[PDB]
Amino acid sequence: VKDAVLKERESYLQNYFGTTVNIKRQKKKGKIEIEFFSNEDLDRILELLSERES
Amino acid sequence: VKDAVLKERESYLQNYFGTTVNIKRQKKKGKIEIEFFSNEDLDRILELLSERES
Repeated sequence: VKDAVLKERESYLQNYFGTTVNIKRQKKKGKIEIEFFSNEDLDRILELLSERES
Repeated sequence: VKDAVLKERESYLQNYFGTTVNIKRQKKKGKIEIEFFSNEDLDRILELLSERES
């Protein structure tokens, strides 16, 4: 597995919420951190993570 | 705004991907970190963040 595949997704995620996104590739034991500057973005970001549209 | 509203979502997000999730409430300037133990979960988590089902 090459992180480039996930890192190109970082680019899309940043534009998606209009915010900063960082994936930590650490022996597969990492985390994706979606930053937010308001509690409004927070509620929205959690909404995508929930995918309630489905 | 009370973090309890977002923190109850932390509980749901953890069950959603079957992984550990942490929101950092820091003056609205925080981040949601979705942890993953495989690159498979990583690809899946990014998929929800993209909400391509919509």
